[PDB]
Amino acid sequence: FEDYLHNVVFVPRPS
Amino acid sequence: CGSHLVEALYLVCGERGFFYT
Amino acid sequence: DIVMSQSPSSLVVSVGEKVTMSCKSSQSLLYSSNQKNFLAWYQQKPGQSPKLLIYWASTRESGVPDRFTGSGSGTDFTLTISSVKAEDLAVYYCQQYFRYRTFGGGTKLEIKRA
Amino acid sequence: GEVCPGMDIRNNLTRLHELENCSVIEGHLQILLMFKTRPEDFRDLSFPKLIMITDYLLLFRVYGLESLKDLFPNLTVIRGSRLFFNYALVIFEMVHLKELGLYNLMNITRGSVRIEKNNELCYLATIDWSRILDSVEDNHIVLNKDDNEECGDICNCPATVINGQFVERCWTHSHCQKVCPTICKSHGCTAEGLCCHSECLGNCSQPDDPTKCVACRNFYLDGRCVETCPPPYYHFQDWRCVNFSFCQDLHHKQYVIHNNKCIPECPSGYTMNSSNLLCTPCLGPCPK
Amino acid sequence: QVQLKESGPGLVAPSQSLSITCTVSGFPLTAYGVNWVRQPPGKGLEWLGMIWGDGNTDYNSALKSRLSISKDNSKSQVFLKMNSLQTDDTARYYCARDPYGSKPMDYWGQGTSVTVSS
Amino acid sequence: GIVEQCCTSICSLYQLENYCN
Ligand SMILES: *[C@@H]1O[C@H](CO)[C@@H](O[C@@H]2O[C@H](CO)[C@@H](O[C@@H]3O[C@H](CO)[C@@H](O)[C@H](O[C@H]4O[C@H](CO)[C@@H](O)[C@H](O)[C@@H]4O)[C@@H]3O)[C@H](O)[C@H]2NC(C)=O)[C@H](O)[C@H]1NC(C)=O
Ligand SMILES: *[C@@H]1O[C@H](CO[C@@H]2O[C@@H](C)[C@@H](O)[C@@H](O)[C@@H]2O)[C@@H](O[C@@H]2O[C@H](CO)[C@@H](O[C@@H]3O[C@H](CO)[C@@H](O)[C@H](O)[C@@H]3O)[C@H](O)[C@H]2NC(C)=O)[C@H](O)[C@H]1NC(C)=O
Ligand SMILES: *[C@@H]1O[C@H](CO)[C@@H](O)[C@H](O)[C@H]1NC(C)=O
Ligand SMILES: *[C@@H]1O[C@H](CO)[C@@H](O)[C@H](O)[C@H]1NC(C)=O
Ligand SMILES: *[C@@H]1O[C@H](CO)[C@@H](O)[C@H](O)[C@H]1NC(C)=O
Repeated sequence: FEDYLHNVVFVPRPS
Repeated sequence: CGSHLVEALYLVCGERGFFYT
Repeated sequence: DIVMSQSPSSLVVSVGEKVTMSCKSSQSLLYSSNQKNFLAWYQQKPGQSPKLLIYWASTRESGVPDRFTGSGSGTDFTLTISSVKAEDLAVYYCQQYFRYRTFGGGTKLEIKRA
Repeated sequence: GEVCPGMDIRNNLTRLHELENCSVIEGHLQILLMFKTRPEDFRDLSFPKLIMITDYLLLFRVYGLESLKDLFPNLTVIRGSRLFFNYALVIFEMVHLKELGLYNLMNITRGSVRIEKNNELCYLATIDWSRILDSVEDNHIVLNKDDNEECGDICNCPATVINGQFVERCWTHSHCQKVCPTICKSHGCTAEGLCCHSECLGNCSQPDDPTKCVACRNFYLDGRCVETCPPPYYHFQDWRCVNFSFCQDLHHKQYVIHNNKCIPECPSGYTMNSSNLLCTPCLGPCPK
Repeated sequence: QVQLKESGPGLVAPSQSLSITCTVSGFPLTAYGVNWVRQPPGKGLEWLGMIWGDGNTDYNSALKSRLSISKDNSKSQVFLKMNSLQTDDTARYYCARDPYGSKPMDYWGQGTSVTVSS
Repeated sequence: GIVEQCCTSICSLYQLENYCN
């Protein structure tokens, strides 16, 4: 689930 | 890359901090 | 404004018999969000203040004999007394609490004996 | 106290003080990615006002934090209205955490618990989660210090049966897990074992009073715990009653009315009638 | 220890107003509603109006909004006022609690008898 | 996603910057 976590949790650049 | 990615990201941001909205 | 109407206006029964009285509302009292009917039944022994017996059309208030049973949904409702006791003598009212609160005309219960 | 919105605290502790005057977090609480924090930064830090989170609690990579007993001493319910991948409670890569210590946590309505990869984490085998979650089947509690067998857990406490043996129930060396008689269900009880009112959830300041609940089983309105929101009020965030005007104010910068609920968006088969925020069904296919 | 009691004037001259104070105890007026119901001698119940916890009110339109319901939370008192009574307003007036989102009118006052005459 | 950018893939030290500030 770390897999899922990493995406929601790590917000990319505004652009 | 798993847990290391969290660590790899810290290497990178550091003082500047992470991002959120 | 919701209008309530009850029948009979009155009736007589002897001790031990089952009794049913009805209530009608000009609008549906069945709440979407929970599938509950916003109707209540009150019992008023003469000279006394009224008492809540049933709410949500079927939920019995604590301390209310199992003899009292509320039925019906939407616009048509009934109150049942499953073996009348001497002290069940009283006027029964239905109230809607869906929009504002309104009481029906009530039904008078008399007891038969020689 | 206040209803605060969902929060997302990262990097620095500065923003954490935004929770200081708060009873309910209407949304989630995520505290994460604090790499330079140390135990001294948490020695003097407490949010005793927090009683409930409507969505989920997530703690990930918060360095120097050893226990949550001082941080969230009064957190009683996590409702789980929205979840973090089926979980209402997530403790992940919390290096330094030695115990949970959420000694007031009585109920997790909805989701499950994921406590994974916490080097140092003990006081897990001492918790009876069956008192807190309906489903422990979906819990995922692995790769903690607790797995090795050599957590010197030390607890008077209401030992219960989990496998085929009775095991003590405590959160820390100084806090037992509260257990209420089975007849109290999830309503909670007083210290003397007297059930809280049926509209309460987890705990109350006085028994048999729906205005004395620590949290509500169903909905909250005008100081009281109620079974449903009566008209003219709407069910909001699956925990409180609000009036049309409130739902409208939200919408006008995007909330709609549907089945006596004030909700984020119209469900499938419906579109929003503009003049009264009301979801109406579609004459033919829905707009796209 | 839920209690409600009406303090009425007993007599009202035709065209005068009716003022009744309902004093409650055992609960807070901030968390419950209070309704008024009347019963003409030997007749049924008529719901008059109610005041919600927040002070918002609902009135029976049949009263031609001659009716006012106000309250004082700190003094646990609810005030009914009705303009220009006539003989047909002769009835026993009750204040009754209602726990709105949970129950219907649970707990009735004994009622106060009102006679409209000279 | 970062998972998709550096696990089911490989991250250029810039790609990996992005998520900071
Ligand atoms: C913790 O406290 C709760 C009381 O708040 C306690 O009881 C459980 O309450 C929940 C919420 O009411 C119950 O779950 C529901 O059960 C019905 C019955 O089939 C379902 O239809 C419900 O589904 C709807 O609602 C969901 C949540 O909003 C939606 O996600 C879903 O899409 C549906 O619309 C819902 O699952 C639950 O049944 C009770 N449980 C019991 C045993 O009564 C709970 O027991 C307490 N925990 C512990 C361990 O004591
Ligand atoms: C619809 O609801 C709004 C919002 O009210 C708030 O949320 C509700 C869900 C309830 O929990 C309310 O208790 C809560 O206030 C109502 O607005 C509020 O109205 C009350 C008066 O009825 C205002 O209270 C006053 O507050 C000031 C201090 O700010 C005091 O001086 C007064 O003595 C009194 O206590 C409250 O401020 C006001 N809030 C806002 C943000 O407007 C609103 O009345 C209601 N709308 C309708 C049309 O009924
Ligand atoms: C962290 O907090 C300091 C104040 O103590 C502030 O100046 C700084 O901008 C914060 N860091 C970030 C990246 O927001
Ligand atoms: C909390 O309330 C006090 C009231 O005096 C206020 O000074 C403080 O700024 C508030 N904190 C937040 C985060 O709003
Ligand atoms: C329950 O709530 C009461 C009243 O707020 C409080 O004294 C007590 O510490 C709470 N928790 C337990 C475990 O009783």
